[PDB]
Amino acid sequence: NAEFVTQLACKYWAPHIKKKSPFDIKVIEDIYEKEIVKSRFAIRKIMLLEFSQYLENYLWMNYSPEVSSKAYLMSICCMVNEKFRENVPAWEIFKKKPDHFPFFFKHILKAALAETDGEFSLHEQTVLLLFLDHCFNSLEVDLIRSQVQQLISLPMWMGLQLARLELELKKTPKLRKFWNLIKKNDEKMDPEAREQAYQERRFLSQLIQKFISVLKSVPLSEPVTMDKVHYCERFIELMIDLEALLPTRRWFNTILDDSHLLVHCYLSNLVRREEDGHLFSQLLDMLKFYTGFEINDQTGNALTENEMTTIHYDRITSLQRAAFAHFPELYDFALSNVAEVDTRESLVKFFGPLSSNTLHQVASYLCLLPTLPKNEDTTFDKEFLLELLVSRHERRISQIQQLNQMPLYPTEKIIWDENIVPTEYYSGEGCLALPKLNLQFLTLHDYLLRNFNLFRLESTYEIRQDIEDSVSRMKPWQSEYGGVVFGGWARMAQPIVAFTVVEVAKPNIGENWPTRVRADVTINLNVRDHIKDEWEGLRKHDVCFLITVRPTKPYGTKFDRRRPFIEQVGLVYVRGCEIQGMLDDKGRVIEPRPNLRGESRTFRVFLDPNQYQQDMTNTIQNGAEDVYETFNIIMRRKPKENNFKAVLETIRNLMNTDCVVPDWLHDIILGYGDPSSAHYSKMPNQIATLDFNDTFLSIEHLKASFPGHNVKVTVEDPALQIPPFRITFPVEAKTLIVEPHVIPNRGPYPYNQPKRNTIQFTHTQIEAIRAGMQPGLTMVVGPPGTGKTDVAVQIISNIYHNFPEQRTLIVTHSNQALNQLFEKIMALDIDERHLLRLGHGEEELETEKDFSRYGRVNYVLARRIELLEEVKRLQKSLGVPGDASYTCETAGYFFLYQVMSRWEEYISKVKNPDVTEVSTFFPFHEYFANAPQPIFKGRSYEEDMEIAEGCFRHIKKIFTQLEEFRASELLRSGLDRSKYLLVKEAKIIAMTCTHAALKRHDLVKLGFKYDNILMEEAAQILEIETFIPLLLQNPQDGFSRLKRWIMIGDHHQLPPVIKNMAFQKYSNMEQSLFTRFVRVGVPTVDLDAQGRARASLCNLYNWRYKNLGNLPHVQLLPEFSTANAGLLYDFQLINVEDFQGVGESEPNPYFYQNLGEAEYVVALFMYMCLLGYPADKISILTTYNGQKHLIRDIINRRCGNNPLIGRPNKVTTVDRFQGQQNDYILLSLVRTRAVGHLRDVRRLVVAMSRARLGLYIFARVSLFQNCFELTPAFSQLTARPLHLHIIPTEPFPTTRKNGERPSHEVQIIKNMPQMANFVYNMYMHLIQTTHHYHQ
Ligand SMILES: Nc1ncnc2c1ncn2[C@@H]1O[C@H](COP(=O)(O)OP(=O)(O)NP(=O)(O)O)[C@@H](O)[C@H]1O
Ligand SMILES: [Mg+2]
Ligand SMILES: [Mg+2]
Repeated sequence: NAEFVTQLACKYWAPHIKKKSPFDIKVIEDIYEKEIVKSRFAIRKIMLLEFSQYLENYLWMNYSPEVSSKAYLMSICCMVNEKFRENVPAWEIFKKKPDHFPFFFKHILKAALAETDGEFSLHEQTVLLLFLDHCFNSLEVDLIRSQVQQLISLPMWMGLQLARLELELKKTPKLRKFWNLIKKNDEKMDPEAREQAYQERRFLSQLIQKFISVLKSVPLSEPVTMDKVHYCERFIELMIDLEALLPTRRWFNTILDDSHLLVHCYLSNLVRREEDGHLFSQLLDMLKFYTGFEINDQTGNALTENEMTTIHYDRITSLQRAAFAHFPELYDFALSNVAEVDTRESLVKFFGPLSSNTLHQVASYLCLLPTLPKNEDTTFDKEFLLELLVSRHERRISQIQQLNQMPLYPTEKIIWDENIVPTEYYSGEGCLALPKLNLQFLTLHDYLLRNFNLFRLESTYEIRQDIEDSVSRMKPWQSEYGGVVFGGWARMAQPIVAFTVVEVAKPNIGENWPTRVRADVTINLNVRDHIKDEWEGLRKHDVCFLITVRPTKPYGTKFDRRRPFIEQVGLVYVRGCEIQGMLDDKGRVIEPRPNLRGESRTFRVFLDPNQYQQDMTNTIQNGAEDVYETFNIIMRRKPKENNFKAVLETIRNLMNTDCVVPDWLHDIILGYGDPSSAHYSKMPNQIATLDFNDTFLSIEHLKASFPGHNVKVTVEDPALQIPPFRITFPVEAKTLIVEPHVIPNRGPYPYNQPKRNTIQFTHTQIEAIRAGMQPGLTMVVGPPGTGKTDVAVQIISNIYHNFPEQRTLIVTHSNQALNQLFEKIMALDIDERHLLRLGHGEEELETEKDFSRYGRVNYVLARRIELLEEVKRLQKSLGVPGDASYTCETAGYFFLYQVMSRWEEYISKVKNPDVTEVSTFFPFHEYFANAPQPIFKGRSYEEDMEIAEGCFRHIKKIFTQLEEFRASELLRSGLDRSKYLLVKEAKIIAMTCTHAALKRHDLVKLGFKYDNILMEEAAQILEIETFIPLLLQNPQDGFSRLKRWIMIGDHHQLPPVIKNMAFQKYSNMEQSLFTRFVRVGVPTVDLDAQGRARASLCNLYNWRYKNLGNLPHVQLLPEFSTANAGLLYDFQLINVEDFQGVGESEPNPYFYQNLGEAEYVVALFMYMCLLGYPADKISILTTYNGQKHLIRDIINRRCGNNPLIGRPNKVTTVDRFQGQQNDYILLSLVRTRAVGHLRDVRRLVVAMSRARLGLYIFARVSLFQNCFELTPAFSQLTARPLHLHIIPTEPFPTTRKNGERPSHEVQIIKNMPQMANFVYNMYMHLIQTTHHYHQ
């Protein structure tokens, strides 16, 4: 009935249909019963409804109390849930018309609590659970928060057992007055508002009771309906989210404990079902982590180890009090020391023999259960009563100890578990046992652990793929007797020839695992030399996997990749390892690498010590076979895709340090508290006066840079009002005091005057630069081409000059951004000896100078030589004898003894007074003879004195550098020399976030220090990889040394790449820290003037940003108003219908293509080349890799060996063209059936902004027009014709302007075949009339 739902849409609510039939309630009733319910809530049906804008255009705007029904409530929830599943904005229509939302919300609550199997089915109530989960996860929306407040505030405690309430009020006496105040205010309520309030206050506690009864209805072994299982799963998901968010946890945690839900769940039949309850069990483990989480519910602070111990000791103590006073059977227990009774074992020993009635009575004295009336039997099971008391009082290991016992490698028990390692096929219909990233975290441990686990589990997916491919290729077959033979070979995996554990070291004190486990693994490189080289290319810290297969198939049996991998190859074990090094023929671990002989190679590796202990324990205790005698395959990976273990290790070490981040950052990082509290205007150490140096080009530029301020200059003469400028900021209060000042003379060589900034920064860019110079958090949102890089280097330059004792860390996502920063840095007044760039390569040098450790060591060495030669020349100019050359050491002696002495004597004469005596007594005439003469001008004392001063500064700089360079005389190796630059010499240190994550351990060990962090591409960087650069150093006197945090990025462009999008769908793992901070509400500086593309093209994406306009040169330069030759419009959206009955096609699954679009795009590219376009100035983009390869295929098969037709600079996907651009972009959107991942507006914005001068898009226009999120772009694109307007008699280039009517014929191409015809005829006319000649 796809034609049914669509016809309804067209009639009643579809977009781009002028007139619709009026609202009819029966449409909602019919669609819900016959389309949604009858199809068993089929996802495709729900998608069609959601995409057709059912919620926005029919459901909500026609919703009222008078028309509300079951079908109406459910339909709204289905649409909202689907929007979450599709990651599109879910709440906008409610925000638009909020009036009836409170009524709607209250009735969702009623429906959720409705009697099981009653009016609402269990599935329908699961849908409601999920919807409510989304609500609780969305308290940032005022409309939702105002409804949810009453469900989760202190008054909810009226759902507590009366004795437990009193216990809590006694525990926190200050709570009682607030409790009383609530009871008083309740009196002022009318009877219905009171009843509504009480129902809301009891909702969650009553919901728990409903769950418990559903859970109990699950049989132990008999068949169970999946609807019960899924209800229970979604319920625990709700519990976790409520518990993992402080505002929802604060009062509800006590409620959850009072209900004893967790004990019910662990004793339940459902968890005991190994297959059915597996997901439920994993969700349960997550909930347990949070119900026992180490945080104070009221203060929100993390609990110390002492506080934990006290809590545990107080519980035992109160149990012993009750034991002593009321239970003779527990006399011995009550008198015993805590340690002797508080283990699970001891507690079972003491309470296990007791009757059900006695245990119930014990629990009642702890306010855990109601009193058991005299002579009554308890209704609770003994195992419940026992587990209640035992679990509550047993010793717990801390969160840290729990973390420190986790293996860092996935085993075969994890890699194929799709509850925690979902495939890319994950629809989003079921839930996963995964952490979620949103806005807030409980504590730093919570924050770090969520990222740890998400990184861990996501990386495991890629490992699965690598294992399945390489091991399948090896074709493991059975041989005789019962052995394995490999029918194939693999590049990335080899048969193990030998394996031996060679070291099991003793545990550190306390820890129960070996500190180190090592093994030797031998392979036989009976392979192609290319493969032999790659295997010998393994290096220290490279991670490999050790695999055990016991093949199931006879020899020759075909493998099917579609079938379950484990049964296919007989997968038994997977263990990870880390290369220490390859052995040489002297038995030494290789760190002048040798040429080994033969084809056998042995590697010494590290095994995960926690995994080793667990396996050994399993072997010793349970007779399990020794896993480490069974490995027969070893697999290596691509190094660039294989950093997971090192990142996890870094994150775990962080969790084991005190994590000292700035106190003004901690709360914001965790996502709570005032988001603006780290803004410079609110920092207590805000600096009043700043030197802006070369930031402003003139006093006019400065005045224009502060629109809302009154500028007062300390000097009236307009000729003295030139840069550099100091600016003092107040604390009338809109007044800026500007002081012009003079750069100190640097010597008699005018070329040694400093380089200067040439960028006339806008007032907005100035706000960013100003903020970056101040202490605190500075966030800059920089739309495409708004000058992010110029802002960055100006901030860096200003910090460099203002605070010469501070060090700046630069972190980016890509090496391209680093290349751009260093390029612009080179044009500014920054000494290259203070620059350093870290990286793992073997990276192509793209800048004019080399800023790697290697390049910088070399510069220092070469500069030292030149400077020591200057000292020699100085020596001789002074008439000091001595033929020996200087070292940095003797140069230092020379400066103090020969230079400073002469200068001090000189200053004593002329600065303690004629113009003539400035020059007459100047001690360095001969040294500066080579400089432009005369040195002194003889005009005034002040002038010549400063000229003399500058000469001394020149000489002093020589010796300052040599003193810095002495280290290269004390450190011979390039590695030690590079260490000196990193720890001491450099003032600006740059690297990628990737490198920062890998190298944090080494950096901390080196004593790396820095004061300021600047980041670019911030919204492209994963959350945890944004956090790690905050901690590349040790704390200083107990506090973070970090003074500034500047982040520059664009959350309206593409996010960090998540290989497996299931982790985005469920967990929002792609969300950057930058993006989270913007969402949290951290104030941002939004750059508002782009300078790389036409204003006309900018309109296609500037709607997405705050006030994004264009820079003057874009508005005024001819190059932006000159039309594109042979094309009427500078941009067009071109409709492409079917070609030979096909639209989108899929030759391989998910390898989306569109022959009609591809052929049209290539034909246009050919058309342009035949017009004389620079083929290199054209790049071709598409949203799918399948189409990319197809366009390439057609490029080679249609252009081929054509002299008149070049190649486009690139043929690639939009996602691979981030930060890149060309003059002309040809874009293919491919899809005809469904919109696909272009619905992500960020992908849209990137796609709309890759072109400087020309953008031509080929798509099924109708499909994308219907997409609500894409409307602001496509409503602009459809304002122009959807048939390509060509002007084939106008060659490239043209002087025709953008607006003027063309002086040639305009022909309209109405489809691709007509175009492919035209281009063929045009070319056959050009082959006859011309002849070009490349060979
Ligand atoms: N205030 C300004 N006045 C004049 N030109 C500017 C100004 N700000 C930036 N530009 C220039 O405008 C051009 C576009 O900036 P650009 O470097 O490409 O943007 P970006 O934010 O740094 N990176 P991207 O978004 O990928 O293009 C550059 O040549 C800049 O130098
Ligand atoms: Mg809001
Ligand atoms: Mg850039």
